[PDB]
Amino acid sequence: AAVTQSPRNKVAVTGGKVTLSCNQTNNHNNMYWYRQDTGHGLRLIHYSYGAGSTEKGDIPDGYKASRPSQENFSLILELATPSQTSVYFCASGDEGYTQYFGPGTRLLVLEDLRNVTPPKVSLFEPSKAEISHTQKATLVCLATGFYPDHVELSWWVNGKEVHSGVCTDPQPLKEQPALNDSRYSLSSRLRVSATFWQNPRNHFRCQVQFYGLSENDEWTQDRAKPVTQIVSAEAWGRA
Amino acid sequence: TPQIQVYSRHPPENGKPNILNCYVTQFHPPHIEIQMLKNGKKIPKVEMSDMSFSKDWSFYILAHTEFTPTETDTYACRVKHASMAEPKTVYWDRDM
Amino acid sequence: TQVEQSPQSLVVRQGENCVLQCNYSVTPDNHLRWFKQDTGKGLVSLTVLVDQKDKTSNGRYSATLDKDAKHSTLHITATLLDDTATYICVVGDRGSALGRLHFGAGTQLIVIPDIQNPDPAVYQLRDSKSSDKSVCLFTDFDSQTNVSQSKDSDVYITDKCVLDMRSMDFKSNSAVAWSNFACANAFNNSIIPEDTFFPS
Amino acid sequence: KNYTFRCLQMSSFANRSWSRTDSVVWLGDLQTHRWSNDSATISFTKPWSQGKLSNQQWEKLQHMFQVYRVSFTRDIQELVKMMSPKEDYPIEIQLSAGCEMYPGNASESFLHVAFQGKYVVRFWGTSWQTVPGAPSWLDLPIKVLNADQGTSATVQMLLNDTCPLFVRGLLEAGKSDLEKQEKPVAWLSSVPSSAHGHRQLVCHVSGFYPKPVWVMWMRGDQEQQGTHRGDFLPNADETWYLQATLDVEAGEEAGLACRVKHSSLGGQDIILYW
Ligand SMILES: CCCCCCCCCCCCCCCCCCCCCCCCCC(=O)N[C@@H](CO[C@H]1O[C@H](CO)[C@H](OCc2ccc(Cl)cc2)[C@H](O)[C@H]1O)[C@H](O)[C@H](O)CCCCCCCCCCCCCC
Ligand SMILES: *[C@@H]1O[C@H](CO[C@@H]2O[C@@H](C)[C@@H](O)[C@@H](O)[C@@H]2O)[C@@H](O[C@@H]2O[C@H](CO)[C@@H](O[C@@H]3O[C@H](CO)[C@@H](O)[C@H](O)[C@@H]3O)[C@H](O)[C@H]2NC(C)=O)[C@H](O)[C@H]1NC(C)=O
Ligand SMILES: *[C@@H]1O[C@H](CO)[C@@H](O[C@@H]2O[C@H](CO)[C@@H](O)[C@H](O)[C@H]2NC(C)=O)[C@H](O)[C@H]1NC(C)=O
Ligand SMILES: *[C@@H]1O[C@H](CO)[C@@H](O)[C@H](O)[C@H]1NC(C)=O
Ligand code: NA
Ligand code: NA
Ligand code: NA
Repeated sequence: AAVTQSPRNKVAVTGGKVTLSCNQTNNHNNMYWYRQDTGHGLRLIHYSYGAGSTEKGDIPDGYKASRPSQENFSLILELATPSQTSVYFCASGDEGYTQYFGPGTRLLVLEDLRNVTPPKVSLFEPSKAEISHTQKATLVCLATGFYPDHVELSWWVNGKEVHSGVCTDPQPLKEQPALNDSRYSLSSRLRVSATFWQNPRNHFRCQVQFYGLSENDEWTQDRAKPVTQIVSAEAWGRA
Repeated sequence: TPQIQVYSRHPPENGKPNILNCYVTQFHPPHIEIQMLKNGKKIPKVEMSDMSFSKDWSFYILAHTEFTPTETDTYACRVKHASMAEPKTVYWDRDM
Repeated sequence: TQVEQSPQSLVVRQGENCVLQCNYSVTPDNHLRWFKQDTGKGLVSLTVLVDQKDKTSNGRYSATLDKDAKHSTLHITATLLDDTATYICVVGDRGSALGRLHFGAGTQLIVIPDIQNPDPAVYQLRDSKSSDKSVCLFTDFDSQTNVSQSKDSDVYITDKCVLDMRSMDFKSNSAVAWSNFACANAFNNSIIPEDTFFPS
Repeated sequence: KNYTFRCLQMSSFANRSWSRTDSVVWLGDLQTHRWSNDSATISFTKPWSQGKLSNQQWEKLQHMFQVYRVSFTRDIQELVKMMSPKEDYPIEIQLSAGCEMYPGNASESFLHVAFQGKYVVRFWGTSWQTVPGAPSWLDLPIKVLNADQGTSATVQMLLNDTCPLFVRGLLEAGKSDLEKQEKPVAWLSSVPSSAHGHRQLVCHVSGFYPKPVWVMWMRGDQEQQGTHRGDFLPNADETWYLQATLDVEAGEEAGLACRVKHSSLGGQDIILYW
């Protein structure tokens, strides 16, 4: 019984309208919205027993629910506040006690969008020293100059995503910790065997999905509008 | 419309203490107001049985109180219930 | 709160066992579920206990429930790196959809991986495009080595981070440093092994 | 010597917030328990109301009910939300539960549920089911209630095992109250009965237990066939009241007597002459 949520990640301004959506094709009558915050268990916001039904959960304040169909259950923040920065989880179920959870949606509500900036992305190729010392090749990806810290960094070989031999920093670090709205940097490593990196038919790509402004969000500054986008860097293997 | 039945526990004799019962039956919903009256005045501290219901799911309750019958004094049972516009009053007739 | 977990957090070394505790005041207690949540991810069910005095197993995970004491433990045997996660306890108060779930705040487990064959080194890596830019990669140190931030605030250094080349059954730690500076100076403010390789 | 044990629950749900649940327990026509909404515990109304259960067995049984009452209350509220806007407050729910005891370890248990005064649901075998006449919308609540295996197992045990055992013990412990004999006292009276020149005589019989009784108007040895028995009406002291009326002609009252037969009189029938 599979449940999907969209968007998976969202940056929003105070006073803005945010809609978190949940879809489920199991013909489950019952759907449930929770938020997860550090130091707390998941807490129930709203639920629904079917199309047209919405019920207040334990912490409904600041949220409106909407059940337009059996399939879709929406959580609406009409006037978003920073206190609604959280991870939101949707679940569905039949008459049985099992709730089947979605993968979660990360929401950050900022006071202001003035400082939002997409990353620069650079790919650093393996050192020949490392290659001849270990018979392994480490690529490093560097995302820099971005705000806020909502990014998904991933590695792609020949158009297919790789997980083996990867580790990414658990949190972005601040480029100017003294300043208020400091930009962020994030690094990741992909380690392969030297013969894999030495193969010139292997195309390596580091991709950063950045979460920023939408089409509708107003923009008054002269720089490019820092919309939700992908930035990547790539290199081919070589002897 | 709730049925109301008024009757004494012992044979009634003027001057002699006795108990007067008011049996209210065949009513629903169970929210009900029962009053036992002496000369139209509310008798204080009337005992009530716990509300129960019969095979057919209709409610009943027994009100009762101490009384001493006389030639003059009248006794009654007054019931307010949503299934009636005005309260219903059944007088104790010693003869009935 | 009606569901409390202990410990709040713990660090163990690969191959060691650990016990996680869940205590609740929820009434009634129809069933109790243990969830695994990797960092930034969703909720993977490990087991569900339903009996008065229940025991379950799922590979290296086993669990107990005592409804009289309102107490559950989760046992992880021979921890691996991937057990690094938050473990969440949930009690459902009905055997049907009329139930409310009561979530514990979770226990954070960190498993330190076993580096069998360390080879500490600091390599310089060059950018795909503009070859003037570089980073310094401190790699292949064992888990007894710590990496400190830099004294210079123009220099950036990451926390350590372990990757797993699964097909080779091989794990290595690394940290990255960059600025606008050379790799000999990069990790000065860190106590790094004496035999650390610095290539010409 | 067949006694029926009845646990009677009444629940009012006025709106989303307000509700109350009250219960009474009968063994035959004697009240053994009371459980007011305001009380955390079940009250004995007889010295023998615990039956032959140890204090520990009773506590455990009461605890099960205490959890039930809270849980039942939330379940109904959630079921109402589930069916909305089909069904809405105010709502009355009644349960009639217990067992009928037959000679030699035989018994039938029952659990009947009424919604707004109409019998719609019972527990039967291992599950909840609707009964003939019940509206179709109850199919979803039944589906949800039948999903709860744990309630099903518990109810099965309460009906099949606990009820018969408990009641068997009640009959032992309360034997002398159940087998009590209380003597009827009669008296006569007369009224005008909305007719031309007819009087209605009334034979009042009060204070008798148990319920079975015989009351007939008689001219000498001739049973007056016009005699009308009223309903059995309760006294506060767990005895019964009954009146038998005879429609007669004014002046012709002379000759008539009221004969009362009851198990408590031991052959000495009561005869009151007008
Ligand atoms: C009945 C005979 C009694 C004889 C002995 C006692 C005599 C002494 C005098 C007592 C006086 C009592 C006065 C009350 C009289 C009326 C009571 C008759 C009805 C009794 C119903 C008993 C229900 C007990 C169960 C209960 O509380 N369920 C409640 C709690 O259930 C949870 O907690 C349990 C803890 O034990 C289990 O979990 C633990 C568990 C897990 C696995 C296993 Cl194997 C076992 C346990 C369970 O799985 C959990 O879900 C559950 O909420 C029930 O749904 C409550 C309501 C049941 C009645 C429903 C009636 C149908 C109404 C239809 C409405 C439709 C209209 C909608 C608009
Ligand atoms: C308790 O007793 C019931 C039967 O007794 C009846 O229901 C009680 C709750 C009371 O109201 C009694 O007064 C009343 O007479 C037992 O129910 C029976 O359970 C068995 C299996 O546990 C059922 O057998 C099934 O039969 C069907 C065919 O229809 C098959 O599909 C199944 O494979 C299975 O063989 C049986 O049908 C059922 N009887 C009825 C009438 O529903 C109940 O098991 C018992 N529970 C305990 C724990 O003692
Ligand atoms: C019937 O009893 C229940 C339980 O004793 C009452 O519910 C409680 O009411 C108070 C307010 O008066 C709440 O603060 C409690 O939290 C309630 N308890 C539960 C378990 O929810 C209920 O009010 C009573 N009904 C009436 C009409 O008196
Ligand atoms: C609910 O019902 C009660 C009793 O009928 C009433 O007095 C109370 O005001 C009602 N509450 C609401 C919120 O309507
Ligand atoms: Na369903
Ligand atoms: Na009750
Ligand atoms: Na419920």
